Amino acid sequence: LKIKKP
Amino acid sequence: MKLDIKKTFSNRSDRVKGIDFHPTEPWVLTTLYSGRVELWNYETQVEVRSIQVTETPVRAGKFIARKNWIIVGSDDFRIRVFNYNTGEKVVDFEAHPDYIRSIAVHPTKPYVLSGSDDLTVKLWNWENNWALEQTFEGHEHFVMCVAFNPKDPSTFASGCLDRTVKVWSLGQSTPNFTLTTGQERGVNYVDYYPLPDKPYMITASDDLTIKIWDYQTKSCVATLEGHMSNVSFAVFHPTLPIIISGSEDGTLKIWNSSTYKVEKTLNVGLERSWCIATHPTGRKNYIASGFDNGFTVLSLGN
Repeated sequence: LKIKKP
Repeated sequence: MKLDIKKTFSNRSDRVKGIDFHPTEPWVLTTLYSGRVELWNYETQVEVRSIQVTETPVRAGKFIARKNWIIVGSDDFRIRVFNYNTGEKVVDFEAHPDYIRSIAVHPTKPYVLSGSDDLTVKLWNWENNWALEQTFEGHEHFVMCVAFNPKDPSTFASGCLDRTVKVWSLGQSTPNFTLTTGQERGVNYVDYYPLPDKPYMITASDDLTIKIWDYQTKSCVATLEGHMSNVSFAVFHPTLPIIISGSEDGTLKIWNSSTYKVEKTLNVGLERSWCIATHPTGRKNYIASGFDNGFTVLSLGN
C-alpha cells in the first residue's frame, strides 16, 4: 500500500 | 471583517489534486487524479483546453505565463510542459524514480523545483534544456510540498512526512535550518506569509493541526485546531488578512491571520479538499480549491 495514495 | 464570499464558478469533475490561477487571463488550471489536466475560463464558464497527459494521478500543476506554458508532475515519475495556446508538448522527462507531489516556479529565473516520494527536491533550468542543476538531499520521507520564499526565492521551504520543514538556499546542498514541527502524521503543505510585517511560515498535517512558524526564531507562533480530519493545505492570502485551510473533512476555513479566530467555515459540497490557489495579483481576491468531486472559484470582498 502506497502512503498518501489518494 | 466582512468577507462577502461569492461562488464565481463551480465545475464537477474527477478528483482535483493540483490547481493554479493564470495571472492575466480569467483561467484556472486543474490537475486531476484520472491523468487529465483542464484549463477553465471561470468568468465565461467555458473550457479553454483539456489534455489526457497519462493514466496515473497528476498531483502538481502550475502556469509559466511568461512562456505561455503549463508544467505538470505525475505518479509516472514525469514532468511535462505544454504551450496552452496550441496544445504542443514542449518537454516530457523522467524527473524522479517515484511520485511527483509538488512543483514551484521561480518568479524571475527559469527555475522549477519538484518535490517527490524519492525523498528529494530537484531544481530544473528550462534555459539549459531542463537540466537538473541541483538535488536537495536530507529529508527522510515523501517531500509533499515545495514553496519559494516570495520575499526571497533564492530560498525555498520543503514540507515532508518525516515531519520536518527544511529551508534551503539555491546552490547550497545543506539546509539553512530544519523545523521539527511536532506534527507526527507528517507535513502535507508549507507556505510563506508574503508581506514584510511578519517572518511567518504555515504548515498543515494529517494530525489535524495547522502551525505558524517564525523563521527568525525557529519557534511555533500558534497552533490552529479547527478540522476533524487530514489538513491538506494552509496558505496566507496575498492581500486580505486571512489564512485559508482545507481538509478531507470537505470544508474550507478562513482564519484571522492576526488573532487566529475563525471568520467562516465553508461546506462547499464536493467532499475532500486536496489543493488551493490564490490569484497572484489578488484580482477580486480570487481563491479556488480542488476537491474529490471537482473545483470551485470564489471571490472575496475588500
